[PDB]
Amino acid sequence: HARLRALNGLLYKALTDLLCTPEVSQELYDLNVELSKVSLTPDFSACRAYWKTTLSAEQNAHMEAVLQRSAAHMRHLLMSQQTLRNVPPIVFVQDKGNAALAELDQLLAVADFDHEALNKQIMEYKRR
Amino acid sequence: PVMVDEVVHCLSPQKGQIFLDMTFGSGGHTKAILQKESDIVLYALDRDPTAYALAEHLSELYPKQIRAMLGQFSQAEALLMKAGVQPGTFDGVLMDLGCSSMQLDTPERGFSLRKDGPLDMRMDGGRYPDMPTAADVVNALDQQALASILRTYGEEKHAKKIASAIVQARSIYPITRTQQLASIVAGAFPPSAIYTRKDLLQRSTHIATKTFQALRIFVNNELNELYTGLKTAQKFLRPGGRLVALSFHSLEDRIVKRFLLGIAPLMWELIHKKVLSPQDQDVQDNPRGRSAKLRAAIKL
Amino acid sequence: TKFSIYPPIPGEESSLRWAGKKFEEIPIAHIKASHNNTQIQVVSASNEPLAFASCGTEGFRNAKKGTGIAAQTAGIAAAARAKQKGVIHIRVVVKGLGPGRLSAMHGLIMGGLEVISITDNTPIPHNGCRPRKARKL
Amino acid sequence: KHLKFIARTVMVQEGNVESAYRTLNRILTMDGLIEDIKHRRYYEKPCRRRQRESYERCRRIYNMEMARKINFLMRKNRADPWQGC
RNA sequence: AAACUCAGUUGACACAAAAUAGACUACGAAAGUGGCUUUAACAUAUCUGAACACACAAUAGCUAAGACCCAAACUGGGAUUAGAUACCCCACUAUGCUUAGCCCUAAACCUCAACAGUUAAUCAACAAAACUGCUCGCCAGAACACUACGAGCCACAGCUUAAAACUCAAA
Ligand SMILES: Nc1ncnc2c1ncn2[C@@H]1O[C@H](CSCC[C@H](N)C(=O)O)[C@@H](O)[C@H]1O
Ligand SMILES: [K+]
Ligand SMILES: [Mg+2]
Ligand SMILES: [Mg+2]
Ligand SMILES: [Mg+2]
Ligand SMILES: [Mg+2]
Ligand SMILES: [Mg+2]
Ligand SMILES: [Mg+2]
Ligand SMILES: [Mg+2]
Ligand SMILES: [Mg+2]
Ligand SMILES: [Mg+2]
Ligand SMILES: [Mg+2]
Repeated sequence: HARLRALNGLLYKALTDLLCTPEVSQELYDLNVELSKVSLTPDFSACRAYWKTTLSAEQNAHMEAVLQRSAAHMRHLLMSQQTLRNVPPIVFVQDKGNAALAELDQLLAVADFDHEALNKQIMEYKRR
Repeated sequence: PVMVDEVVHCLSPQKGQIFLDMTFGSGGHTKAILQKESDIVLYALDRDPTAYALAEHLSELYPKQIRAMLGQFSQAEALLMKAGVQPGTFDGVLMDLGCSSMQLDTPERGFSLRKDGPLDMRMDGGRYPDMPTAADVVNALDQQALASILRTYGEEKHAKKIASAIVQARSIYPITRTQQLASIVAGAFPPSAIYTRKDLLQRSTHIATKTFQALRIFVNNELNELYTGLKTAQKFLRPGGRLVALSFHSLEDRIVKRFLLGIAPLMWELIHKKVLSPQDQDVQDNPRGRSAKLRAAIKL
Repeated sequence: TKFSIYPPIPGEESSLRWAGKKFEEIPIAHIKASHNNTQIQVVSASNEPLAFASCGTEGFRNAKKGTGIAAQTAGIAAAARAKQKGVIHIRVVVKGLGPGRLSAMHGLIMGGLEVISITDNTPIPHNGCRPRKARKL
Repeated sequence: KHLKFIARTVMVQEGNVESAYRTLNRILTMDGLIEDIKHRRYYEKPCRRRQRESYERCRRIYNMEMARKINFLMRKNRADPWQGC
């Protein structure tokens, strides 16, 4: 739906601007979190921000924990900036899609080489 | 001819130019075009054999300047290939949609619910006897099929109710008359709801008008055949030729708009950016042509 | 001694030099990072324009202008033009909070020019013209 | 009308331009300039501003009280000295 | 997309608006009042006291004359729509400002009347713990009804006061 797409783009831009600043918290800015996309629920119940995860598992867990802690504060900041009148709760979802592409790149470097349907009923009724 | 002045001005008939009229019908637009330009070459195609005979008779006025042809949009390409113009090179194409004034005024054709007629509602006038009639359509299609057809073609919100009423009525007695079907459609709603629905003109209209429109479209397959006709007109039209399409309902207008806008580089140049509409006084004079929207383009 | 983030005071006996020049002599690089664009202009110490670049000038159009890559490309182009005019060290002053606010700088660094001081001059009306009403969607 | 390159100016240290930019951004955040810049993009109506300020004050007070309570009760979190009783 | 051929650095430049302080909780009868200076100035120590007068009363609005940054109903485009409106983008007006009058409405809400007193044996519930003394105003099922009529008003699609008949066993 067009409105959902526009809202997704606006929220993605706003969140990207938010995370490029120490505004939310110094630790979150130091984490230098990136986003791949932002998707809204069809019923506007929640806003899922898909953040890219690094290779380090412990660093990934730390970043996810900080994002979960600061999601409510970021929602309040978005509502304060009036980027959206009613902002649904923000859920930070890990994105491991790029890891699969990276591993494929690593391994490939060593890989070797309507009307007609009812017309039947109409025909049958005419014949019958 | 609805918006005859606009069509004449936009097409700009000129000497030695080739023009096609994919829907002759009454031929009022064709007659006006031949009136303005006495040296124009015109081919007029229609589905109604009555309209084909009318065009043949009117060919007495213009022996060779107008050439009549009988067939659908799908048959249009084959018939024009038989004529001998595969490139076409037509300097213009005119596509008037909807139901003919002669077809609707005649109760025998069954297009009018106001005057009782057989539930034919078939633009074909005996060329294809095996073609199903509206009575066959209503007596054949199931509840879900009829509801889907009504919802998609007549834009009827209450397609389920009308379909169920029609199914019950056909189960009781066969449905063969236009007034019978109109009474069945009215019975699905309270009697006060016979004229509750008001058109965009804010005048009371029969509640069975949408059902009749949907049934006519499904009988004649107007959407897909209009798509094929537009494609054939694009294929046959001369480069720089002028295509003028007249619509009477939202579905065909949407189809024409999407085809013109390609919804890839555009293959049309809109002569008029916004859709042209008849004068309000002209709308009052011709209530039937109120919903006639004009879309004009040049082949690119 | 030790490093000081505070810029050296004009008209003061500051021993710091850059290519033999004083801080008041180092050319300036203005970066206006608007919400959908990034315009970069290099001027001398005497406000003499030397290089100008922007996402539109680089060929990016519409939303492509409001991207960090476009800002980096504009920075690289402006840095190349300034280097062709003899610019090495620059004081960067940036206004606005556009997406390219940092990215342009990176491009301006990739062109070979050295940034000696990062300055913010974002227009902040203490309270001036009333801003537009909040968008509703 | 003020002198240039004094306000919101950070000198880069040995070329760590990224670090200098992060320091300047932290300074702007601490001084609240970023908040003002982003909140002045659109006009916040006075009633909305008052509601937001009251909510922020209440949230800050509640967070401080909760943190103080947690810190005060953290002393009890030692190992159990009376295990089995 | 439309439209501007303007955009950027620097300089000059308001009758508009009043970052941070303000995480303060002050002033005023309330409405309200958060840039700076100066002048004038914040009633009554004995309480209460207006359909019964005097004087106020945010925003919106009217009348007249100005001011033009920005904002902005309305309108005109741009997209979008089958088409049209709304939302989004652009331009722009009444209007927000000043002067001089009007209008006298707000969820004008701490939704908890003014004054005095008590913390003793708690209190339907929820809200802001429970009461006492005293005074003024107001209420007596819902709906009809921020209505009709009458009257008053600088008000003329207005405000204030404010019913009845029919109907319901609820609200
Ligand atoms: N797919 C199709 N192919 C050929 N003729 C068609 C057609 N669909 C409709 N027609 C015919 O074209 C007309 C459509 S409406 C009538 C318009 C006509 N120009 C007039 O003024 O009379 C009808 O006469 C109908 O019979
Ligand atoms: K101020
Ligand atoms: Mg008194
Ligand atoms: Mg009083
Ligand atoms: Mg007032
Ligand atoms: Mg006023
Ligand atoms: Mg404006
Ligand atoms: Mg108030
Ligand atoms: Mg009182
Ligand atoms: Mg009222
Ligand atoms: Mg009244
Ligand atoms: Mg009266």
